[PDB]
Amino acid sequence: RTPSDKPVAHVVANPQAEGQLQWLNRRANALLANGVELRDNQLVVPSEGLYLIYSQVLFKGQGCPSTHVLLTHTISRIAVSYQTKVNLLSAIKSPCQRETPEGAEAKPWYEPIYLGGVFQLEKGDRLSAEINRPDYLDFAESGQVYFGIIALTS
Amino acid sequence: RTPSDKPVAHVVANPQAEGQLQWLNRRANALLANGVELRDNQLVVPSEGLYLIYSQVLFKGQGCPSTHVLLTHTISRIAVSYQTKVNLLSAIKSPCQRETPEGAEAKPWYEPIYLGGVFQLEKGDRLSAEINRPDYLDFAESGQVYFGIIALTS
Amino acid sequence: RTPSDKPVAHVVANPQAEGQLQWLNRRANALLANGVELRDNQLVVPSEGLYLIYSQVLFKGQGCPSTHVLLTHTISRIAVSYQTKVNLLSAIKSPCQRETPEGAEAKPWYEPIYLGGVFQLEKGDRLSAEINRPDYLDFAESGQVYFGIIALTS
Amino acid sequence: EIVLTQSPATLSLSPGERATLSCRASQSVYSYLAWYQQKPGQAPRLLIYDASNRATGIPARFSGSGSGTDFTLTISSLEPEDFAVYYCQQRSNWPPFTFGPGTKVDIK
Amino acid sequence: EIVLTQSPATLSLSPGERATLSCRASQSVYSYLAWYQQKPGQAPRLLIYDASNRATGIPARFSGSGSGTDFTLTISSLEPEDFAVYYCQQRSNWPPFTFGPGTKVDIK
Amino acid sequence: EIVLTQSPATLSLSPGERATLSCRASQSVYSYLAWYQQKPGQAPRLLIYDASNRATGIPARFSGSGSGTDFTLTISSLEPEDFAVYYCQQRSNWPPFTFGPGTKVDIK
Amino acid sequence: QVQLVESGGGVVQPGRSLRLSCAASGFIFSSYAMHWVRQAPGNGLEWVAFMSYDGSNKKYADSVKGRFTISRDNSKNTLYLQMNSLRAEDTAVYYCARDRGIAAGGNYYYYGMDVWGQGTTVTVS
Amino acid sequence: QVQLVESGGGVVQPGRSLRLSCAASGFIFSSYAMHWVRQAPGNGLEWVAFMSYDGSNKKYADSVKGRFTISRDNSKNTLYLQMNSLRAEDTAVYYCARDRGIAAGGNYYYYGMDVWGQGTTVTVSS
Amino acid sequence: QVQLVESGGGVVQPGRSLRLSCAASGFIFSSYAMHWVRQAPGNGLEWVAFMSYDGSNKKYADSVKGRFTISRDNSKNTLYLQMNSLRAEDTAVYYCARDRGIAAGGNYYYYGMDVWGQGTTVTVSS
Repeated sequence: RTPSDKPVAHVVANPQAEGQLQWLNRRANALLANGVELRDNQLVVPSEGLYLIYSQVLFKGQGCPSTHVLLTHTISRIAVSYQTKVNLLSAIKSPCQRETPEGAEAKPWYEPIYLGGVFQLEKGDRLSAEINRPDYLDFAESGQVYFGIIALTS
Repeated sequence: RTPSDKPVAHVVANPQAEGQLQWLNRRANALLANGVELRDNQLVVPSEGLYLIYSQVLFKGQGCPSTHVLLTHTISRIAVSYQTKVNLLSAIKSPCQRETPEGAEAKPWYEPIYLGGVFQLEKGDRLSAEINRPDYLDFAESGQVYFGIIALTS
Repeated sequence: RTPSDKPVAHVVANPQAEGQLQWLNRRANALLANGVELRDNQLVVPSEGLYLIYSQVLFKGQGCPSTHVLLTHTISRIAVSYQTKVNLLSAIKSPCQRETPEGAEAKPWYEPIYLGGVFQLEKGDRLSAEINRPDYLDFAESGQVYFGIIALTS
Repeated sequence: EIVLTQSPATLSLSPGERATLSCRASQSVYSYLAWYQQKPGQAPRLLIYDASNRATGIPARFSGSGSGTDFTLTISSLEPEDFAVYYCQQRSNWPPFTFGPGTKVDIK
Repeated sequence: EIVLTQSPATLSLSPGERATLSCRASQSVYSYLAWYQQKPGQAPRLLIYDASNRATGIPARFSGSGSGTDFTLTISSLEPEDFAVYYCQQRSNWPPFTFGPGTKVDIK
Repeated sequence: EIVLTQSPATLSLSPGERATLSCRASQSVYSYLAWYQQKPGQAPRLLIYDASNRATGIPARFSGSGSGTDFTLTISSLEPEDFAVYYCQQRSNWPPFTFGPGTKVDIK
Repeated sequence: QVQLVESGGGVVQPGRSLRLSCAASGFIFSSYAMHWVRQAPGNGLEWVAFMSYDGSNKKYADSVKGRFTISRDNSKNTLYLQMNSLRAEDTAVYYCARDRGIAAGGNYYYYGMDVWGQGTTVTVS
Repeated sequence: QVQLVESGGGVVQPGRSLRLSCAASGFIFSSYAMHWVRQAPGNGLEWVAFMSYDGSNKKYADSVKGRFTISRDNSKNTLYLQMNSLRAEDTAVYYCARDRGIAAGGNYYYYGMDVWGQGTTVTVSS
Repeated sequence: QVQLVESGGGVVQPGRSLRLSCAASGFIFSSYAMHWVRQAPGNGLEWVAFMSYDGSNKKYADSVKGRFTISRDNSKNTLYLQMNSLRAEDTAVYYCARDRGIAAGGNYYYYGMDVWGQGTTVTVSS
């Protein structure tokens, strides 16, 4: 709260997590200050205003299986006393066209996804940064998977 | 819509558009406030200052044609006094490595492009977020194609 | 170079550079004002606060060589009187799955990498935006390679 | 949403003359337009694909050109076999795969 | 981190009866689980991969099912050769490629 | 922009001895450097590509090494065939595909 | 050898159903998209239906939406058209045709329909 | 025709070293990952080690970490297990097996070990 | 069987024009980049021109820029060098060579020129 009291959050993926996307804050150069909460793996917004929302995920694979592999990343918000969730940001990638044949090397591949934008948020919104294939997640290095918001006006 | 009046804009692609990139401010979580205008599919800047400019497009395809396919996304500026369009941000992607042979399935693929950066703009500058292949554009879902600016100084 | 005394920087790659990534500023739509310095190919921060850090690089190739090609982009920070550099943002891409066979055309390909996030920085920190394969860098056009920061608080 | 026009409706020429068939779309369809030939009593036959590309096995007298809203099919020298009905097809989604009204070509 | 349990330890049945073997994981492994058969004096033999897919050359009486933490291997009709030891293998990384305790299948 | 030097200009050795040829660049070219051999009365012949890789059909006594600005071609034991002129080529763009001045390896 | 062979048409009273078949041979049928295209007596061509190689994308003409159903069986290498509640305007000759299915955004399709069946006549009155 | 043939086992004393071999034939060995899996007398199966097609990824069980080293020779089409600092608990029959090496995130591996060798017996007496 | 065969050289007056040809055979010519490289009598090698597989990239040496024009015909499997304003310094034997065209950033090219023609002599009488 040494900054100018602006609500801010920058959480990273737990490296100790085993094939599952769990957001954490107690890290080097990861923050969570000025009212922003983290409940049920979601970011809780404290004030009405214009927020910058961003997130990056990194997927990794060795070869391609017989089933089609789609990688999605989506940031959504749930309003206060709200059943449905409206999607704010979303991106799709398709790293695997065909199955790796038998007798061919399972060559590695990498796929990042970045999302960012400015949205008006109300007090009590619950923001989520979700993926569809947690088993493909890659948090081998520090600054590869993250999820952050910061109020620009309030 | 905040105590410190500040130019802001976040427009999305028209889902009803037929193979064309048309920006709209008319749905849930799309805004256009505090002087920023939308004329001729362009964003008109109301005040001189430092602006955050960002945009995402999402392309989709089924198979690969015989011609090489380049996907470009570019944010450009037209000054109040200058001659033409100066590119601020630009990125290129090449989703098709080779043509889908006869007898092979036209498997789908997805390719997003994200652009963002901070630029000093004068009052009256026009901003355009363009693509080169509108026919490959994918606005099947809400938060996939968008174009926004927000003043950080004045 | 003083709009409103808010620390700001948006530098681009030198187009005349030969296989090297050198950040420059003297260009139209590139800024470096309000204390932010550029020394030894690094951005020097003047004030403690919350900064938006972003960078995009664009790689281009003709075909695929026999050796595996990994393209990385990383934004890292060096504190004052510190001796290690902590990576803030990082992304990896793998454009080349297999070597271009003999008798096949060396078709061109493009790979962008975008990094962005908000970080708390102190006075005197040195930020660097680095790549691992400068020989694949493509700054033929203007808005393709860039690196910028801007203070959001203080 | 997209309306296809074909001019002229009927073209009566002698063998050896140049045939010029026109296909217009109410809105731009880029180059996703094809030309098909249908002889009496047979299934359609692909002539041109993607505005200007000639299909496999098609004689060199047939040529396609144009883009957006205006397309033209030229037969540099009419042969007796070429007297048939010719349709243009826009291959967009609105509405999908619509055929034109067709142009019949007969003798004088 | 992950502990595999296999029930029962010993299964004594007659030819023709249905055998139901259970493999449980302390934490979810999605469907990254395999079943191997080892007859006395031979190397293991891959029976099931990815929970439900039958390996090449494996008779149709073997079937796998389950997800997350619970997995089951069913032999619909025992043959005199099916009397062996059956192991499940979780194919995650913590710890990597761990085999279960095994289930022993005998006659009578 | 880039100047290639090749040392020595003339190399006089006996058959069986070791030849060490030097190629230096005013600026770094990473490992994008090749070695070509030209015998009297023939077109040049690719020996080494990407600094250290030996081309197909080239005898194993030829080897390349070095990076950046310093490159070396070693012939461990000269055969009568090996008396020829050797050129290095930097394969960057400034200027493109420049050949070195050449080194003549002769007997006396 | 590469051919499409249709069957199933006929004379039907209005409101009943009829099922058209289109057996493919000579090519990898499981990789091609398929179209149904009909032609009324003395009229031009009218596109009816379309489906992709695995059936993920299906499209129908407005005049047949809600009454026709295109499907395929890749083990039998055959395309099917199910026609329910036949009107008088459905009287036509029906062709099936193959398509590479290469498209942009699922909206613009390259190439064209290169091989067709012999057609089957449906008369409703 | 598709086979793995192991060798190198025997009676060894604790603290010594032994190297096991697994010669492959009938398939493109350079494209498959390889596993070492052991079985103590009267016990079940225990996974020991793993390496990818070019050795980029290596994995070891905790009980053998720091003492065993898996390696491979793609020109000889052979897999090796180097056993240093042998213990009595290492007494087992050792099998090698091949794997497609297709994985997600380097953590979850599809398919399974489909072909195995005949095994080689390692006894650590004293 | 894999060969490049050049032709067209001879004695030409200064200031005139000459067209060199390089017919390819034995390989898929339409997939390779092509170079022209010349050698003055008693001198070393000098790179002249370059073009990619479809002509998208053309590169020239400064001494020939504005006077020479490299071109290609993939139906005839032939490479062409158009020489205008011939000077005494153009006197050389001209070789064509094939290249995989595998490059990084369009600036650094892997591999090398692996098959060459027999050369054709161009002499500028003066």
